Amino acid sequence: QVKEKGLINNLFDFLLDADHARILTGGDRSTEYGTDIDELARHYPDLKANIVEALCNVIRKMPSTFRNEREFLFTSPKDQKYFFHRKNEEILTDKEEHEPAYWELLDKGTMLDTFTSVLFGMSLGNGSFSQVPQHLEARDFLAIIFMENPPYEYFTSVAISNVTEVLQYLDEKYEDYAFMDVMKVLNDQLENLNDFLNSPNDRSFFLERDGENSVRSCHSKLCRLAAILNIVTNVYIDLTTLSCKRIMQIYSYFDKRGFSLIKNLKLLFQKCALEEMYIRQHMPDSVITETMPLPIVDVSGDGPPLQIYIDDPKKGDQKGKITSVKTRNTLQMRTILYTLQSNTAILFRCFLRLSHSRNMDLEHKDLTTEVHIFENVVENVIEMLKATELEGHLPYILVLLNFNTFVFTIPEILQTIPAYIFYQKGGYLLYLHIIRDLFTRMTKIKDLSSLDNINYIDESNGILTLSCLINALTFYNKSMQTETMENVQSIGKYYVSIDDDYNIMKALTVPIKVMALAMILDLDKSDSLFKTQSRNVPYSVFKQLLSMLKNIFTNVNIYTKELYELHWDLIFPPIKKISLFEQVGIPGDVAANYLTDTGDDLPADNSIGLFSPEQWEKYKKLIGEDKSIYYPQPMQA
Amino acid sequence: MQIFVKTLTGKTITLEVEPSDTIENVKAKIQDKEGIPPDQQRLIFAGKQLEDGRTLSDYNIQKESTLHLVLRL
Amino acid sequence: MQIFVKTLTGKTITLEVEPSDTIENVKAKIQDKEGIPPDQQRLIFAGKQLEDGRTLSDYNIQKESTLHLVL
Amino acid sequence: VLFTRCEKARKEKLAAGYKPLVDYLIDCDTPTFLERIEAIQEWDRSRDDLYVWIPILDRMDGLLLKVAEKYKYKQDPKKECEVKLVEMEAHDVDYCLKMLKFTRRLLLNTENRFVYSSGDVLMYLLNCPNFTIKLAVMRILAILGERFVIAREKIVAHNIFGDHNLRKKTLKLALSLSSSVMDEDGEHFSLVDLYFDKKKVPQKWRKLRFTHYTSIKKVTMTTQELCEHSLQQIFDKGMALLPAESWFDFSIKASVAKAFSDDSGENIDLRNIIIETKLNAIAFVNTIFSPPQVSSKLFELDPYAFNSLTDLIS
Amino acid sequence: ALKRIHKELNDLARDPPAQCSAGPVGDDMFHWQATIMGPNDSPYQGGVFFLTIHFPTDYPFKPPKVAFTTRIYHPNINSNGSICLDILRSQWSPALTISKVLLSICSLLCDPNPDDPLVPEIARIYKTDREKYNRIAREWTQKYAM
Repeated sequence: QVKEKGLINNLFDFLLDADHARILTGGDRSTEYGTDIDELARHYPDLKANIVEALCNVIRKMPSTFRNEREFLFTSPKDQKYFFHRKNEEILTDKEEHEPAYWELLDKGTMLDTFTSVLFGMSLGNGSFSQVPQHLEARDFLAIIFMENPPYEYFTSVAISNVTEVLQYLDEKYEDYAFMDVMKVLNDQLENLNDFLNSPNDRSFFLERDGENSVRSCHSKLCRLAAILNIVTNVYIDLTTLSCKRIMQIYSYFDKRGFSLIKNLKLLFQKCALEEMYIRQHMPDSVITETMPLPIVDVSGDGPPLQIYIDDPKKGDQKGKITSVKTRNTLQMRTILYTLQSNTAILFRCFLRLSHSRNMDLEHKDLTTEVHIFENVVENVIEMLKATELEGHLPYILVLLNFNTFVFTIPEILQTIPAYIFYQKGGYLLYLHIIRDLFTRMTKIKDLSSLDNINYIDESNGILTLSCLINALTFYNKSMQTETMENVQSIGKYYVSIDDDYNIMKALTVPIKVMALAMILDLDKSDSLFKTQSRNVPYSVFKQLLSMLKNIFTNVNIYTKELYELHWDLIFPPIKKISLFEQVGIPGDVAANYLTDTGDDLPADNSIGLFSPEQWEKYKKLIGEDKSIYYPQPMQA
Repeated sequence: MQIFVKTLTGKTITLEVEPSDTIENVKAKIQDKEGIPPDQQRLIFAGKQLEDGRTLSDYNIQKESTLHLVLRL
Repeated sequence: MQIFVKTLTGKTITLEVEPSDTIENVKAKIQDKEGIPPDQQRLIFAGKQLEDGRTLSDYNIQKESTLHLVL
Repeated sequence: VLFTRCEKARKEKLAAGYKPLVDYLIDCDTPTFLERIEAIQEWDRSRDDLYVWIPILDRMDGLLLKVAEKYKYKQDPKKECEVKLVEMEAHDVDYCLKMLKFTRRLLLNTENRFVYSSGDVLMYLLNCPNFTIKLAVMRILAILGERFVIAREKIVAHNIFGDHNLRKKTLKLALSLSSSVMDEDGEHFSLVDLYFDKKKVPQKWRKLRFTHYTSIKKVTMTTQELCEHSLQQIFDKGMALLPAESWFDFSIKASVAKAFSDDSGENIDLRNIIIETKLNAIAFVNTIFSPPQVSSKLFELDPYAFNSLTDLIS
Repeated sequence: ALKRIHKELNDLARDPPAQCSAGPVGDDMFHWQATIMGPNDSPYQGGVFFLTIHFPTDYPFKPPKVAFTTRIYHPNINSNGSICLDILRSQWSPALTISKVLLSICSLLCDPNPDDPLVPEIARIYKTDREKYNRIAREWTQKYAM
């Protein structure tokens, strides 16, 4: 009777009603309900099919119940503007609650909380829920997690926690069920933000567009993206979650989908930092301290983006004293930007780590893909650093330097291969230029006694300059001591057409020392670092310089005649020569075999006879005037 | 035939068994429906435990008969 | 009946015992299979140390039971 | 109280259903609000969650303070000054009782009462020499704390049980009178006997004799003098001969003596009020003291409490 | 919670970790006694440590109370037996199992957390002198764990 009448369908259909879902409370009770349904499935295997079918049907039906319940950003009554525009503005000082709470008051909010708790309970059962991957594609499962236009607090909610547990269970059981789909969702969401990501970098996007519906649309997009990024970083791509299968999946995704994701993430972090900086430059300081996003429920604050307070953060109780519509809008915006930046930084660190987490052996294709990912990430980081000038953007530059330090380190020791690519692309020269500019700027500071009393970080120009200089010097120091660099093997792993195999870490250590010593000598020539008759540099900066000197005068057991650029396509067997052979017509396997046998040497003549007449003509035509681009080249001074 | 097993720490479950089935088969089915390993399972019928080597017909367990499940350490 | 005895500091073995056998008899069999005298053997099961004066029936040790040895 | 986001949302949604009731008791002026709360006697529904009544409680807590500050019962920590033994006007006594009795009724017909946050208003009003207000405050305090012994833990939002001053005041109140005494004739007299004619009130209870140590300050008042003087007059007399710290204690003993000085209707009513306050104080101290502490502090000092309690419930 | 504790004990019984063992105390399934063997290449290696586990009435929705009955030397472990572990304080989830808790504790034994310790003295001596910390841990284990 139960099977025919479909009572199992009724066991789930009530979860689509807001009242019943709220009554279930979406916690403990709902988990117990899910476990009870799982036990019902277990006791009557005849009912497992019906239970799974009902669950899939309700999952498919749930998105149709979503609707635009209300609005979360409200224009100010006085000027019809969402956000402040001047540091001297006034505050309406309403009596509303200081921090808005929308998610739990929405019908879909409580509905999703309860439904995800039920799913978490069923997963805890470890019974019928294992069969949901069948006859329910992940493209439909994700349709309920990432709904359109969620509140700013959605990414931090019970629904997201339960979804994280459920997706972790599914990933552990079904490795390739949803990872590709969620990555596609993230990439598409980033693409939809093309207008916001590609906006001019000289001004705030929101403040420029303040007072228009575009602000609300972009904020909804950013909230959805924040939820997506939180899910991605908590479930799939995490240093603790980086399994061999996970790394292979990442390689496959980047191989068959391109690297637009890396550029989009770079743009996301850059624009979020720029928006935070510019917005902070137009709000009264009281609002700045009233809308600090750091105290999120489960962030812990460690890692980027760096937080630049105005009042000492060890006092507390600084939030909630003053509130207003503009204040609440600013709080929501800053929270979203902070979470986006933090998740992007975590993703970049994971991308720079990849296989080195397990030290697993890699085939040629996997190694090439890994080096390609490293190259893309490092070039994007260097572009981000180069984009903005250092004058007037000190908070943004400080955030950028902290992000660079966090990304290029292991939870710390430098990531040797990403750092090698960073050096080859001119990153360390850029750091040296930034350090010299910051030193010249520091010499202009009126007094240095205050700089030695840095209990915290402020927006003052002097303290920001000191923090930037210290961060840059620390990053430079960490790249000169072999004790704080990942011990990757010699360059022989990557190239065969080299003069001498050298250890990558020790070989890299030399040029950094040369550059640092040259910079110190140049500073001396300016009669700034030494020869002075007064304490013209704070204690921390001089301690960092002394550490740099000590490291520079430390000995390493290599000679390092010269260094070879690390290119993904030139790793033996080089992909350039193989691609040329494929263009000719020879299969890739034959090309690789010939290259291995001949020790990475082009066929000067067809005496070997493996080129057809027409193939030989095409080969001679397509080589090009220059044959040096098919071999590693030394890195210029 | 169909028999019932009452878990003193839960609900009742139904088993499709035959009189010739040994107590080991019943224990395996109970594990399948609940997950308790057979060695941890103690079965009681009419106040007397049951030996794994004997069959249901030996203990005079018939259709609709309800056994009790207890666990002992 | 057969019992399972894993040596945390060594290898695993299987023995044959009876319910009435005391833990001292089990330790003697462990010595015979390995050599270490009972006084030095440390027996653990269900998170509790096993006493020589006791027996399997008192400890409710069942067939195929897995015990741990520390030596 | 602090609620998780889900709990706060659930509570707000639940309270949304009581909006007509809240508007009923919040959109009216003070006299109408009083005459409306005094009309809420019986509960025709399951025990409401106290959270939905927060708007009402605050309003009441707003009014009580205006009476606590008017008579200066609000003890100022910034000043070591004590509280003068000044009685409340009958109008103000009725005004405060109308709300205290309703608070009792509400706390009886609700759960999740840890949200109750007035707390300090009861502490201030306990200083009122008038014994009706003392009885009402003690009743409310006894209903509270009962949860704190049933659960023994959990956030309470008033935590007035920790204060040692309240503990001392409650212990003094519970020890007012004695459950059993040895009259001059040598015949046992228990307070229950006050409601039977088979015995006479002991002469010890009919006279006031208070002694405090700074050097020993004594106040003695015979039965005739107590009959002549009014309660406020007795408070004024004692206040002029004793240190501030002892005043509260005296305010009890004097009020007891004046109660037993004569067998008039007002004196009988005051006797009943004092006995009820004693019982409620016993109930409260039984919930904010460990069993051995209660035995060492109260029951050993008042051994005949249990027998009187059992005799009074038939 | 009984249905959950039953399957937890069954999972431990089926494939118990050789590093640790546990079971009910006096047939009170909410009270468990557990045994841990010191991790290899650690100052506590070769020892035996007893722990008492109490399961809340709302298990697994609340973390179990695990206390070190046996005296031990560690920055995050107090002599009274209280444990300072993330999964038992803030990172608790119903998905976790007692076996996973035991494995995490065993890992923490050889991987202390000086930056967030429970007893300041042990953390300070650890930071100042690793060798002295190893020596004192070895001596304490020999005194009590052995």
